[PDB]
Amino acid sequence: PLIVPYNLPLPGGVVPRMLITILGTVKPNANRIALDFQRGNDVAFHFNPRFNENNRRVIVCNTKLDNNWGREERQSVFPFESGKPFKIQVLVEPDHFKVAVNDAHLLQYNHRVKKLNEISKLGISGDIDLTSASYTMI
Ligand SMILES: CC(=O)N[C@H]1[C@H](Oc2ccc([N+](=O)[O-])cc2)O[C@H](CO)[C@@H](O[C@@H]2O[C@H](CO)[C@H](O)[C@H](OS(=O)(=O)O)[C@H]2O)[C@@H]1O
Repeated sequence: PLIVPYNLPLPGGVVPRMLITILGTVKPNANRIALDFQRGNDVAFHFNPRFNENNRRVIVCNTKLDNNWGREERQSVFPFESGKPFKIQVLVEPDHFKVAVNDAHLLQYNHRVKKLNEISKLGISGDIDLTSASYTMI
């Protein structure tokens, strides 16, 4: 098991055909989960399941440049459940990150940060027990 918040270095940045797999279990009464793909202080891709935003569950995705959040992309399909194990797979494609949860496609996020090889860390945080976090080339 891994300590949260957890930093996964991505040596040499991300590249198309890179697949990141995260296994964990959502804590009971969870509030939030966050994946943060970072380019230095910037957040290239923030993937943020929210379990109670005005009594709705929503996934918020965004980019942070020079400390400023951009336009949010919101997904109301919500595959996470308090107390239950999950698998997140993030596949880097030429034009987007492609996210599947529990083997089902969830969303795509078009690349706003264009220097993919400078996106050199993934931060994993929030109300989870983290079982594994790894990458492979497919
Ligand atoms: C419905 C909605 O849009 N809510 C956003 C709200 O928007 C409005 C705020 C005020 C007014 N007003 O006053 O009328 C109108 C809109 O602004 C918040 C601050 O930007 C957003 O929260 C941030 O969202 C980020 C991702 O985008 C990160 O997740 C971040 O968390 S962090 O720890 O990583 O750094 C988190 O704070 C909210 O999602």
